[PDB]
Amino acid sequence: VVVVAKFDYVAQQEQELDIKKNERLWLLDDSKSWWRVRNSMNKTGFVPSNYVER
Amino acid sequence: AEEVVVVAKFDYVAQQEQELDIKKNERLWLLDDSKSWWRVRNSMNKTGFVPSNYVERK
Repeated sequence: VVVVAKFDYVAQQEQELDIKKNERLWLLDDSKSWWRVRNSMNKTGFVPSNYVER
Repeated sequence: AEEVVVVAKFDYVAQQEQELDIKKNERLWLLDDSKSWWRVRNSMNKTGFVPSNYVERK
């Protein structure tokens, strides 16, 4: 699935991707949602949203 | 402030440095809550995460 950047996104962490408006992007996992989480040793990263519950 | 404690349903093995290894039943803090991210690749074959509202299927 090719998608298109609607707007500029300036990465606010080294863990995010910078994209330019109109940029052609390849959407990689059947458009699955990821969430950003932090563990008890203060490490942060993305996990697929379906792997956690409140 | 907007950080809720969530529990891992399953083990997850990180496939990129920006992802996080987690264990089933591990307690984690969910950040930027409401914020759904998509894993994308650009024309320079860099893969990374962007907020879902910044992209669309045309």
